[PDB]
Formats: sequence, structure tokens, C-alpha cells
Amino acid sequence: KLENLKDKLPDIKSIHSKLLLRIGKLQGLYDSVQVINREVEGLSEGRTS
Amino acid sequence: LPDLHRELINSSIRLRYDKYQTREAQLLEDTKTGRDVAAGVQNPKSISEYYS
Repeated sequence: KLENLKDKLPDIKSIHSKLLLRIGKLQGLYDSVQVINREVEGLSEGRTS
Repeated sequence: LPDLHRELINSSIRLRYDKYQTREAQLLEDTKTGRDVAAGVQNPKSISEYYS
């Protein structure tokens, strides 16, 4: 079983990449909030509209 | 009787000699560690890729 591992490298690889994508999206989501909060501050500090 | 007497002793002596020899052989076999058996694997590249 240790001899033949070229045949089992793909599947794990897939999961790895998939996991990466998920992180990306989540990161993006946080970035999104960090803009809208900022815009709300705009409304609080005086008038800027 | 005496023919069987001086045959039983030979058989028993030989039996104990083999018992000693097989104890020795087993103890010699048990010292081979895993790395010795695993040094002969063909392609390390795929293995390293796997573990990384």
C-alpha cells in the first residue's frame, strides 16, 4: 500500500483546493462587513451626504 | 529396552538444541526496525508529495 500512492494523490488534492476556496469566500465576507460598518460611521459623524 | 534408551536421549538432546537455535533465530529477527524494511521503497517522490 505504501508503494502505490500516485493513485490516491488526486482526491486529497481536490479537497485541499476546495477548502482553500471556502476560506477565500469567508475572508471576502469579512472584508464586506468592514466596508459597510465604515459607511455607517459616515452617517454618524455630521452630515456628508 | 537399552536400544530405545540410547535413542530417547539422542532425540531429547537434539530437541533442546533446536529449541536453543530457534530462540536465537527469533531474537535475531526481532531487531530489524521499520526503517530497514522501508529503505527499499521505489519512488520517494510521490510519498513526499503525499505527506507535504
